[PDB]
Amino acid sequence: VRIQIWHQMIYGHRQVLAEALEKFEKENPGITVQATYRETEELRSSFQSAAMGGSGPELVYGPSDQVGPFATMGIVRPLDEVLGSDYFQNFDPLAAPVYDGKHYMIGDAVGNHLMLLYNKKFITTPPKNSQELIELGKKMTVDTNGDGKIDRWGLVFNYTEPFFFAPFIPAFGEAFLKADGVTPNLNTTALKDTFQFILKLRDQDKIIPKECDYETANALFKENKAAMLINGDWSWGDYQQAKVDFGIARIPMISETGKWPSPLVGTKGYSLNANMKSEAHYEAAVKLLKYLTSTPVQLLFAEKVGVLPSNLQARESDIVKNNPLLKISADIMEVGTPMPVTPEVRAVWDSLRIQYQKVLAGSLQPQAAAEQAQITAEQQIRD
Ligand SMILES: OC[C@H]1O[C@H](O[C@H]2[C@H](O)[C@@H](O)[C@@H](O[C@H]3[C@H](O)[C@@H](O)[C@@H](O)O[C@@H]3CO)O[C@@H]2CO)[C@H](O)[C@@H](O)[C@@H]1O
Ligand SMILES: [Pt+2]
Ligand SMILES: [Pt+2]
Ligand SMILES: [Pt+2]
Ligand SMILES: [Pt+2]
Ligand SMILES: [Pt+2]
Repeated sequence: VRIQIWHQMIYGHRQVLAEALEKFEKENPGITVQATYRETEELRSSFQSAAMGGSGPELVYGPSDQVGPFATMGIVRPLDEVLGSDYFQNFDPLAAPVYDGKHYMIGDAVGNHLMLLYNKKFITTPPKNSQELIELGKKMTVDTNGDGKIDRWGLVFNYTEPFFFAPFIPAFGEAFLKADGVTPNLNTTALKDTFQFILKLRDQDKIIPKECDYETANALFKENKAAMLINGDWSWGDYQQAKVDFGIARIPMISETGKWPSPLVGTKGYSLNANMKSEAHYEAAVKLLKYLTSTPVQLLFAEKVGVLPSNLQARESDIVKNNPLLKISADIMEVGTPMPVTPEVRAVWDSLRIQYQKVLAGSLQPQAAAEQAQITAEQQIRD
């Protein structure tokens, strides 16, 4: 039997997946696995389309907020009866977020959180607040030839993508989701102020590039052309392989409010397709799911890309205890908030991306964009 896993794992993590899958096939004659990478957004939409069309991979792996849409569309299986209740108590609850009273996902790590990264070639002591961040960022933005072309940037990040400006929203005021976990809270001063804060970094302080997608920020940091970066724990392994001597820190506190930007903390994990071609495909998928969440595989990731296992006993390993990032990483997660997973969050992300793209393109003022983010999110939820 040949089964499939579709995932959104970055280079360093999918290298580890390949090693784990090679061992799985060696230990399970009769089962082979086809893995397919899709970027996070395309993974969600392509899994939804394939599974609604009656097909799709046996296993799908991605961020925990895909639980809401996948579960409400009936395209993934509840895992409680598959794995048993005693299974889930062995993991950090952040790795198995509950939705509608059931477990639809089990993650192999905990984190998925954004932070400040800094290149120790340039910075030894990271900024602790936004005023320091801007002052240092200006000193670290340099045009060697005085030709208007910037050679090194003070700060880079994928600031068009809503995940990357989400931490600032609660530091400027209200969270972007109300307490009920389903009502958008986007027509707020906090979102307007977040929009304006990043516009100021780009256009007034001029410490971030005018165009900076994920790969551009990634390359600039690897190439010693960005002193500071905002990125997630999924990126640690690839900067280590690229021989960047980096430190990590909280995204700096907003000076005007005294509040730490709050990263979303959660997991990326496995779900089982409601569609299974046969009993043999299902049994093989369950075997693979148990293997890829087993402590030997979690510690392989912990060893090679430096992330925190979801299994609680696995955290007693020397691999975890001796990782110099994990203590500061815990201090970063301490001011985070849990990733919401209800389907309403999907409407929030999609509305935020549409509106901030228009702001950054210069056609919509920040206040109007926050107002229309709320209206559009509510309409998408109604639909
Ligand atoms: O911006 C809205 C978007 O936010 C969330 O997506 C983030 C993922 O949760 C997060 O893991 C990260 O994705 C990275 C992958 O984990 C990594 O393997 C590699 O592929 O780089 C990715 C970043 O480029 O960042 C994304 C945001 O880009 C949320 O889960 C989404 O549902 C939401 O649409
Ligand atoms: Pt939806
Ligand atoms: Pt659907
Ligand atoms: Pt401070
Ligand atoms: Pt927490
Ligand atoms: Pt929905």
